[PDB]
Parts: sequence; C-alpha cells; structure tokens
Amino acid sequence: FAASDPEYVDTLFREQLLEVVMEGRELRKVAREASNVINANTRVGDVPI
Amino acid sequence: FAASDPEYVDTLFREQLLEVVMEGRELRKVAREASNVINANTRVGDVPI
Amino acid sequence: SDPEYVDTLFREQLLEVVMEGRELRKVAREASNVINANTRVGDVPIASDEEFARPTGQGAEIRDDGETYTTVAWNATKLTEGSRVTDEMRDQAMVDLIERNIQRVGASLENGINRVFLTELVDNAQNNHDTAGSNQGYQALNSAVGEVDKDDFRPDTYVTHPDYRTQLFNDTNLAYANRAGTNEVLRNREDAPIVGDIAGLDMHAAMSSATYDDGTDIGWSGGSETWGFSSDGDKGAVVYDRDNIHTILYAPNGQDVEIKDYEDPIRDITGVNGRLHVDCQYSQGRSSATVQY
Amino acid sequence: LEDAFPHLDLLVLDLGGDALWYPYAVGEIQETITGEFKEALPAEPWTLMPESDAQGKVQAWHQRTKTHGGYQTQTLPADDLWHIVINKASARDEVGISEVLRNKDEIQAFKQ
Amino acid sequence: ATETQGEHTFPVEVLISGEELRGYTAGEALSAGEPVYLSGDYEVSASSADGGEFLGVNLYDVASGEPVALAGDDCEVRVEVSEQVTANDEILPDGLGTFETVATSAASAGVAIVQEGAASGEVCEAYIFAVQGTTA
Amino acid sequence: ASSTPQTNVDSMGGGHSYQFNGQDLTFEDLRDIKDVRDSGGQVAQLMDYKALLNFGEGCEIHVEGDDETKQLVDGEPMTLSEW
Ligand SMILES: [K+]
Ligand SMILES: [Mg+2]
Ligand SMILES: [Mg+2]
Ligand SMILES: [Mg+2]
Ligand SMILES: [Mg+2]
Ligand SMILES: [Mg+2]
Ligand SMILES: [Mg+2]
Ligand SMILES: [Mg+2]
Repeated sequence: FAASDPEYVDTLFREQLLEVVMEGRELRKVAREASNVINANTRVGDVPI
Repeated sequence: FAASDPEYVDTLFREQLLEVVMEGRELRKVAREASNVINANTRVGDVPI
Repeated sequence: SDPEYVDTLFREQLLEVVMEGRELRKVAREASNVINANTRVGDVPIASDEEFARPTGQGAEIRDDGETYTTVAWNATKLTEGSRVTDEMRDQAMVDLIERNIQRVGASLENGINRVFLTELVDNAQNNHDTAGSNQGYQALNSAVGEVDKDDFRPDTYVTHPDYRTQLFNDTNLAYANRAGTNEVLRNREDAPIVGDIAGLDMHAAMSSATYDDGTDIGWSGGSETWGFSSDGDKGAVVYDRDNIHTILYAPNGQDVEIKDYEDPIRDITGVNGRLHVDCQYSQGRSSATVQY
Repeated sequence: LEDAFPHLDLLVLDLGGDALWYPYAVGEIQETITGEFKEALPAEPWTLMPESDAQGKVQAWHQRTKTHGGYQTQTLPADDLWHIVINKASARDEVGISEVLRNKDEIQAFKQ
Repeated sequence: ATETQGEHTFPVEVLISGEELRGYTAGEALSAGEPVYLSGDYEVSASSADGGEFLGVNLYDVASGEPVALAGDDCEVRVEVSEQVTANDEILPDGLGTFETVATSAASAGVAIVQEGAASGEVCEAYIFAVQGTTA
Repeated sequence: ASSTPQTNVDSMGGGHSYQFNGQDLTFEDLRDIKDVRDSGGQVAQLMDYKALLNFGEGCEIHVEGDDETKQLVDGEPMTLSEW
C-alpha cells in the first residue's frame, strides 16, 4: 500500500521524543526555614540549657 | 542498571537515522546514445528501405 | 619524583632506548566510508533496486510500484584497551611509561577498528571469484571486478593479504615494464602508483595477516572465512565499492578514540585506558567480491 | 567620567583587592529610577561562578548565597554583568586563577 | 523487572552497590536481572537450575553475540525470585531467569544472600557472594 | 540595565540567633569588644596607636568652587566651607 507512517516509522523518520522530562512527585521541603539551623563543628555534642 | 544506553534507547533519546538514503542497484543506461532516436508523430508507423 | 641514579654528561650514560615490536597496517578510515555517529546504535536507510516500466494497454489504469525502503542497523561495540603501573615504575623507568602505554592503547584501538572492518568486509561480500590456483594475478582482480559488474555495481577499491600482494607482484603483467607500461612495481613494489590504479580500481588498501578475526584472540569470536592466500579455499583479496561499506565510529566525548590517563585514588597506581565504539556494515554487499585461492 | 565615578579610588582598591584574592572581581551596572547611570556595583565574588561556552567565553553567571539556614540559587545572563581577571592560565582565559587556591599548600604549611 | 508509581511502570536498577562489573559476550539473548554462567571462552548464557552455573547477573538487555555487562561478587542487586524469600535466605539461579532458595533447589550452597524479603514474582534485594562453576 | 541590584547577597539569615558569622554577631560579642577595649594593657594601647595613626592628626574641609557658594547666612556672608 502506497507509503504511510506505520510502514516507515523507523526507516524514513523517527518518532518525536518530547524535549522536556515530566518531573513526577515532589515532596514539600520546609525544615530549613521552619526550624533553627545549627552548623555543628562536631558530629556528636551537648548544647547547654 | 545505573543508567545505560540500552535501557533508555527509546526513552531519553532516539536512535539516529542517516538523512542520506543509500541507492539500490542501478542498471546501465545507453540506448539513446547507442542508437538513432526517432521522435515519431504516430504510435504506429513505417520506415521505407 | 626521586630518581635512584643520576645521568652524567658526554653520553657516558646508560643506553636509553626501546626497540619497537611488530606494527600492524591501519587502513579502515581511508578504505571505507566513515560515519561519525551521534548515537551508539542507529540506522542507514536503503532504497529498493531499480525496476522496468510495465507494458500497458491504452486507457488502462497505471499500477503502483513505488519506491520501498529498509535499513541496515549499526550497533557499535565498545573496543577497550587498558594498562596499570605502580608509581615506583613511572619514577624509575628507562623511558616515559605513560607515553609508551598511550601509544600502545591508541594502536590497539586502531587495530580493533581494522579487525571489525576487515571481518565484515570479507565475511559479508556477496560475490566470489574462485581462482582454483591458476591465473591468480591481474586476471583475478579483473575477474573479481567482473563479478561485481555482473551485479550492476562498480567497485573502486581492493583490500589485500600479504600472500596475495606477493603473487600479484610476481605477475608478468606488473613485473615486466613492457607489460605494465612502467617499471614502478619492479622498483617500488606496493608503493608503485599503478598498484593503486589497476583494473579500474583507484585505491589499494594493504592489510596485515593478523587483522582478520580468526577467533583465536581473547574476547573475539571469529569470522566465517579464512583470510590468507596460501592454501585451497583461503580468501586473500576483496574488490569492492568504498562508498558501500560503512565504518561507524561512536565516542561519547569528541569524534574519535578517547585516551584517559588516571591515578588510582587509594593505591599509588597510575593507568591509561582507551575507548572507542565501532561497527562495520555493508550498505550493498553485492558491490563486493572476494578472491579465493 | 570623573563625575560618573566620584569615588573611583575606593572602587579600584576593592575590585583590585578582590581580583587578587579571587579568580575575578565581578559586578553589575546600576541606574537611578530615572534611568541615568548611578554606579558600577560590585557583587560578592565568592557567591558567583561563570558558565563558559566551548571556546571559554563567559555566557552566564551562576550565583549561590546563604539565606536563613540554607541557600538561594539563581542564574544571570552575562549581558548585564562585568568581570575583571588579573591572574590567568593564558591570554585566552576568561575564568582566571585565585592566588589563594594556587598557593593553598604554602598557606597550609605556614598555618601548620 | 518492574516498579509501579501511579499509572507508570519503570524499569528497576539491577545494581544497588559494588564496583565488580565485568564484560563478556552474550551466547544468547539475555534480559536485565537474569543470572548467567560461562557457556564458552568469555561467553555467558542463562544459568540452568541446581547450581554449578553462575558467574553473575546480566545488567541490561542484550541480543545474542552482543557484549554484556555483568555484576559478580561483592555487588548488592535487585533480582526477581520465583518463591517467597526472607532475609538471610541463600538463593541461586532457578533455571527460569529468576532466583530461588537453596532450600527449594537440589543444591546445598547459594550464590547470593537475601537482604530484603519478597513474595513469589517480586523483586528482592540480595548480595552476591559466590560464583559456581563445573566441579564435576 | 536595572534600577535595583539583581545579584543576591549572603547578608540575610535568622537574625542574632545561634549561628556564627562576622555580620551575625550578638550583643555579647559587642560587649566582648568593649571588654578588650576597656581592660587596658598592651593590646588596648596598640589599637589606640592604630586609631591615632588613622585619625589623630586632625582634618580639613574643602569645597570645589567654594568661593562661588558665597551667600548671606545671617546678615553676613559665608561660603559652604565657612558654614
Ligand atoms: K527444582
Ligand atoms: Mg504499417
Ligand atoms: Mg535501529
Ligand atoms: Mg481501478
Ligand atoms: Mg516492483
Ligand atoms: Mg552477484
Ligand atoms: Mg624505492
Ligand atoms: Mg562495596
């Protein structure tokens, strides 16, 4: 039959692949704003109260 | 595994096609040079001898 | 660095050279159509053969017989070669080990390309001229061109074994200046301009014996033929159209062979590694003929 | 020009100082609300790094800055920033060299 | 082997950890996560059942005669099991592209240890610790 | 270009909270400076010598074109420098 896409979809051209990746599920991130952040100088320690 | 081209071959990219199409077998064409050419006025005719 | 021995002047020094090993002949980049691919896998589209127009009655419907298409796929395989030495060797070596291993890795990848090319070229040629001993010189090249011409393709190149070259340059057509029209083959052997301009062919690509994949080498599984011209049934030349055999080169960085020198982050090892991906594919295998002993 | 840059002696010391410490000094052109020129405004050089093209020319500036227990990040076009490099690998180098990172071993040897 | 998120199916990453990745020629068509053994000189094929045939797991799908990457010992891997498995089970090739337990097989020694349990037909997480070849 | 800065600055954060930086200093750090300054001895004397070198020699006020400014301030002329 003639010449049509379903015959030549991998021989005369290639299917389009969209330029942008759709991101999927992103969780809400807040802890850095929503709490006091301390950059400790030791992995273990005691804070005085 | 990891990320490898055989896994995402049709997902993160498309296989290349060359834009050039290679020719099939071409036969030798000589008749117009190798003989006298008559442009007939009628589909059927006679040449006298 | 901390060299254990100093070098004195006036070349009273230690003898400081390395003699080279055997070097194989490298031709595939010149002797074939090279595709620098964007992807490690891909397709070359091939149109179907020419046909003859159909005799038809006056006022009848014209039938369709439109052009049709297929592809040959390339599927390039990563050829790799590597080397690792301890840093004590680098410091104490007679010559630069990194330079020597870089040259060795580069050469090993080029030899790799040439093996892939020659094995495809020899195995998948669709025509053959069987000499059956007898007229193995110019007449075999002419006959092999005849076999390709009889499939309506025109070859322009030939690839040749050392044994075939030896037979060919003993041929009275080429060895006698009377018969060759030049003494270039008698004087300069394979470097003669006529050797690259014979039987309508306009390129000669001289191969090594070891290049074809016997399957005796580690990591390689052999081709279907015997490459040679010493014994009954060996195939010792291929006569073909250079534009119809494709060497496909793919590299993820740049166009070509990638060599990486590196130091081990833990162990005082330095190494050098080489990568390239190659495939080789006939567009039209009918455009090619082997010469058989 | 002497009215365009009234305090150039201070700007030259600041930018020149930064360009000796860091690979580059870097900054904006700033305007009045009326759109007349106000000043060339230095940015904080440790917060900014260049996105170079294939031939090593800077096309954009990538900025990371501290904000409330984390970082902001943004990208700016090179079209409305300027930068000055004193120390270079070559005359073709637009990214430049920090003399601090170049002499990191000597600085640490001294401190130790 | 496959993971589902909403309507979508994703391929699983076969390799979890390890650097012991090695190259072979495929002796047949192979699928990611299949156990394989040496069928010839640097050539690998899908493992049959009951031991003596395991070098590693195939890392990505390949056709016959293609070069193949394989994870061996010291690798943590995501692999499909043909029966229910639990942590501390030893497992080995099932002869069906899956793994099964040593306990279910005719063999007495495994090639990987199950780290996270899974049901029949699911993906477990396991650590590869041994090869098996022809001892006679 | 633009009429407001478009590069960011590091100089924003959780105020005088428990983090450490040169612009993030507390009233205790300010009183620590005051204690070094107050307590005398050799350290205070050196930093006083630094102040005297930078600023102790006195000052002069100039206006470019000062004479052109001449104007009655309070029934008497001054220039801007005189004012
Ligand atoms: K069983
Ligand atoms: Mg008639
Ligand atoms: Mg394809
Ligand atoms: Mg009809
Ligand atoms: Mg037809
Ligand atoms: Mg034929
Ligand atoms: Mg000569
Ligand atoms: Mg590990």
